[PDB]
Amino acid sequence: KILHRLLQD
Amino acid sequence: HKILHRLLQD
Amino acid sequence: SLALSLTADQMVSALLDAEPPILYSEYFSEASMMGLLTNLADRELVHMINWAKRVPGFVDLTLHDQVHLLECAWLEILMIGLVWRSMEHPGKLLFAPNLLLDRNQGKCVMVEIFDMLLATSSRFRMMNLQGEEFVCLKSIILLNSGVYTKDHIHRVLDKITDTLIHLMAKAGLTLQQQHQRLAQLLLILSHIRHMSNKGMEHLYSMKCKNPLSDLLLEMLDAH
Amino acid sequence: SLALSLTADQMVSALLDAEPPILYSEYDPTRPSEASMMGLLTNLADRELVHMINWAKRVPGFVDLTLHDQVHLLECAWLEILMIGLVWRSMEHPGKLLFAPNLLLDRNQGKGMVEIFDMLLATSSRFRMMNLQGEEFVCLKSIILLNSGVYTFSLEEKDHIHRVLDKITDTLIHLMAKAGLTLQQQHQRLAQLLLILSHIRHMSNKGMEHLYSMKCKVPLSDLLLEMLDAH
Ligand SMILES: N#CC(=C(c1ccc(O)cc1)c1ccc(O)cc1)c1ccccc1
Ligand SMILES: N#CC(=C(c1ccc(O)cc1)c1ccc(O)cc1)c1ccccc1
Repeated sequence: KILHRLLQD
Repeated sequence: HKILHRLLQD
Repeated sequence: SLALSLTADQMVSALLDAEPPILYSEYFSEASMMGLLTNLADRELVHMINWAKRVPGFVDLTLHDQVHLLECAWLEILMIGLVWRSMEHPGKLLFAPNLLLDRNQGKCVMVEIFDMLLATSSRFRMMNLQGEEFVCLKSIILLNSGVYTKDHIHRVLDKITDTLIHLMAKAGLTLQQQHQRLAQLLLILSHIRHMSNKGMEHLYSMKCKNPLSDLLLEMLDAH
Repeated sequence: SLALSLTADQMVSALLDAEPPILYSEYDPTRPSEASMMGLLTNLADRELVHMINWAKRVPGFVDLTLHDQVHLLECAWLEILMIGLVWRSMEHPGKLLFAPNLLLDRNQGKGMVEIFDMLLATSSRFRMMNLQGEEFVCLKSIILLNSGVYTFSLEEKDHIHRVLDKITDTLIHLMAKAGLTLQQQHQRLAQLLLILSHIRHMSNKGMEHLYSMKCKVPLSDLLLEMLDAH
């Protein structure tokens, strides 16, 4: 889930 | 016309 | 014009007396449940149309405008009605007094829409929604949902807002609690819109998959 | 937590500084069609999403939520937020939709696409008539983020979200009392603003199923597909 990227960055 | 038309007039 | 001259109390009484009756269904496998809901919604529509004519301001509209607003909000109004009378039955949907359902039987086809409806019912229960507030929300839906697809309608919408606030100041809510509860109520309308749209495309896929009312076919083949 | 301790002015400032930039499209003129336009809108929305995610984190209260909850809220509201952003920057362009500073369109070129264009134009006209303020707008947008998926995801938790929403409501009212509005006008304008969110939901729902239909037919971002296959 690419949405998990950015959201934990 | 629509059935809705006469429902609004009756 | 006459609608804009009402008092808040007169506005409340007008809507309460305008309330459509609670109908019974024809007393579940797939297609049978859909038949019952279709039959029930078909008969409810006849009452809604007359109810709509009792909503202060609605009569002052062009017939084509009345048609459009109802074509837009008919499923919304049905759903908020269902959710309202389902309040005192947690985890259940009271379609009719002789037709109470939980999400279990609604799995034969729909589960997603039931959960959203049950979620709205839980939200009403938690908010302790009053009948006076409910009839205001419903009439707002009728006047707002198709208002962009008009100044008079906006004057009436403002009138119902004043009515809602009047009701809340009556129950002893502080000014802060008044704009907060107002916001909370109107934000649920976004979800009721969302449920209608989801239910609408389900009926659309159901129509060209094959029966339903010729009136219900108006409401679909115009949405 | 902490977000429930902000003053109204601090709330407004937080949202304003959190505002995502206005992006340009890859629109190269001297050459007009369908699919190409949808490709530009897809390319644009793809890059906006990255900014929206980072914007969403700066929204007071959002960070306090579970990772899974953050995902769900964005999955539900991403098109609503994109559209109200589109409508907002299109205000001073009557009859036009300002997708990007170099991409201004009227209902002509966008010809079921037409139905959504008119609804967006109607919303923009409504904002213009209401004379919507930037402080009000950033409130509405952050309300969409927190409200659009609150009834789809003992955890609650969803009580915290409602507490923040109440804070934004107070913020909105604070703004209206500042602009010299009477208490009656404050309630009415508040109601007027939140009723538009219903139509913003409606436009998003309509746009969502339009994107779903062509998915079986234009190419979409790997992030946009992630969003679609989750609604
Ligand atoms: N819940 C629900 C739905 C209703 C419905 C079902 C069949 C129809 O042909 C029309 C409406 C419904 C809602 C309220 C009510 O008082 C009676 C019926 C529904 C609509 C679409 C999809 C799933 C459910
Ligand atoms: N207007 C509009 C739509 C946008 C959109 C287009 C393609 C996509 O793949 C995703 C979104 C859009 C909205 C705002 C914005 O800032 C950028 C793009 C749209 C969506 C669905 C159907 C029709 C148009």
